[PDB]
Amino acid sequence: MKFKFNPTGTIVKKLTQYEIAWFKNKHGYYPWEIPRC
Repeated sequence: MKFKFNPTGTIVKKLTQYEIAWFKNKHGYYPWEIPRC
């Protein structure tokens, strides 16, 4: 699912708030402003 009006829009956004952490430990970013090696 990938809608903006649907109700899942909020949930998917919240559930991700915790998933992003996993990636945050790999780099510590979120947006496209991620560095490189």
